[PDB]
Amino acid sequence: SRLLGFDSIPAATTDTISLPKGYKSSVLISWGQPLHKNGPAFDPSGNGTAAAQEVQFGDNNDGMSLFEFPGEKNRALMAINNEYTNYRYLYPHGGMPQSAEDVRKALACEGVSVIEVQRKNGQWQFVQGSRYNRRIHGNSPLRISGPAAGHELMKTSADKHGKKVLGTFQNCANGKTPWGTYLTCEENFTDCFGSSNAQQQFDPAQKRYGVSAASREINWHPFDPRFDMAKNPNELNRHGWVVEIDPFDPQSTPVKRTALGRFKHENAALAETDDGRAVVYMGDDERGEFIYKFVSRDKINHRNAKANRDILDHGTLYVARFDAGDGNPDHPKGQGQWIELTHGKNGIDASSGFADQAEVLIHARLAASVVGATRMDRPEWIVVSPKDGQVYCTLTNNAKRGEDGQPVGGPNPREKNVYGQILRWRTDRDDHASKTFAWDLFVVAGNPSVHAGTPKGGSSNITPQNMFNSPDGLGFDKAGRLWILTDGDSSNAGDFAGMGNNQMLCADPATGEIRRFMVGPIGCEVTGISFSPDQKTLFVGIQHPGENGGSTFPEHLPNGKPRSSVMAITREDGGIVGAHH
Ligand SMILES: Nc1ncnc2c1ncn2[C@@H]1O[C@H](COP(=O)(O)OP(=O)(O)CP(=O)(O)O)[C@@H](O)[C@H]1O
Ligand SMILES: [Ca+2]
Ligand SMILES: [Ca+2]
Ligand SMILES: [Ca+2]
Repeated sequence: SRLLGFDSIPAATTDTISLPKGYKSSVLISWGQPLHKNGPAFDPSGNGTAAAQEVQFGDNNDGMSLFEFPGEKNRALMAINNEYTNYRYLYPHGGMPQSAEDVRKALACEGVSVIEVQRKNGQWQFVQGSRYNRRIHGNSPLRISGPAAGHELMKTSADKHGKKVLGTFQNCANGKTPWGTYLTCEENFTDCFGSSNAQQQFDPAQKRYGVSAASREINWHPFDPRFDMAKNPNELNRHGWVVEIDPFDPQSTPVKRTALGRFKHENAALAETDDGRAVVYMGDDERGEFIYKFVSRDKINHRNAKANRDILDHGTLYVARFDAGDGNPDHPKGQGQWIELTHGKNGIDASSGFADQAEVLIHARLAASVVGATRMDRPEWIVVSPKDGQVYCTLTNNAKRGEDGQPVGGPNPREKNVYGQILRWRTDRDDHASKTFAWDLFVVAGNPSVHAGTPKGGSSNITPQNMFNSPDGLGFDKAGRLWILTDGDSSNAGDFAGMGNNQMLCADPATGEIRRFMVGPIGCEVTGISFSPDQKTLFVGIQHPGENGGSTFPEHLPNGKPRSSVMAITREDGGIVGAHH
């Protein structure tokens, strides 16, 4: 292969980072790192405070973007998401929150960490004390904008006007705008709400989003009533949005962009129409949910960044329908379309339960079902190829495929999907404004060693040497290599025998060839990806190392606490990551 310059490495089960020959890794930052001058040091005992966590690098680092510092090639900002927290390591008691202070500590773990990095002697390093360093957390005051801003369904007792919300949490993956802003995505936000009333009666919209009275083992609602649906039901509507952050302004207020819809947002892939308008592809990560696309009203003003302040507040939100395709078992392919989610069109009106456009966006999932969007196998990250504009999306898995309502077909070709697949689409005329597209499955993951010759053996570009499961993250480098990050079953047994720990692989889009590049430590998942502008440093996140107690990564101190870290991957020879030596 032209694009793949290294030799595929074996699967590993070790509590370390395994890379190919000539590559090295270094810790950039880890959960608990104080961001500010003379900031509180990380407390390994779990006795660190909530206020200290609001000024320290958050937990379970996930999606991230690197931003070129104008006029300074040896400086950059990185905006990094903090998705959730690991109670076993967060509290000394290692269990459920037991107080309001414990609840505040967990909300402090989530959100975004903006940091400055500098290049010293060729290596990028975290800059503690930088004026750009900032924590945006679960209690940070944010702004609401777009068509749903100020609506009755967005009003609460604490916020009577429906334009101010406390925080961003469950921050999964990201977007990087061409106008120098960061998009952070609220994914499993519903897990954080419960009800003091166990017999709480939830309405269709709330049930469709998956809220429960018990919460999903988070339990903030018994101590913080903002999360208690019996007391603040509409707080559920003020989360599950795409939030826009300016990393270059530490005194700016982030904005929830309600025109991009409300759902369990994984990431946001930027593109541009041939007439210059912003396009944002977006996945809703839940079994049988949809793939969306937002197109801005206005053209991107590339020459004046601040002229695009309100670009994501005006446009059209669409949802995907995929046809049955040709049924080819190794490489199925077909056509699809984008259906508009606008009040008054496609049977979206008072009769189907939408009084206005704000309701269409607050209840995007319900509006997408009305227009007949295709139910998918957990859409996770999306990426647009920088060389030809083809779009790639992971469908991580779907153990419910084949059950009543989720039939087997087109881009979801297997029942009880434990491995996943990567879906590709080419927009018509290579214009991102087109309402139709050709689709194909770039890869169908599987285990050819244990299920040779069957659908569970995967597509032909999966071999016993490169096999993996549950692809989640994706990233392109400038050369056009596709980097696949996994968040799967690390048992290394049964269906996953020979797969080992979670990994990162590299693929050639034109050939379909895939090669294992990295293996992560015990109990982690590999998520988050950014490159230095020169492509000589690949930054990757290691999330929840030792989630089931088998890790001391990265420090490996005696009886050590494992810490979610951001890693800097480089070549000893100083060359471009993934390229030939
Ligand atoms: N009690 C429950 N009821 C319903 N859905 C649940 C659930 N527990 C987890 N899920 C969902 O089932 C899927 C698989 O769970 P899991 O936590 O293993 O996935 P994940 O590790 O892929 C989360 P992420 O999307 O952040 O990577 C996810 O979409 C998760 O949100
Ligand atoms: Ca993910
Ligand atoms: Ca996942
Ligand atoms: Ca995960």
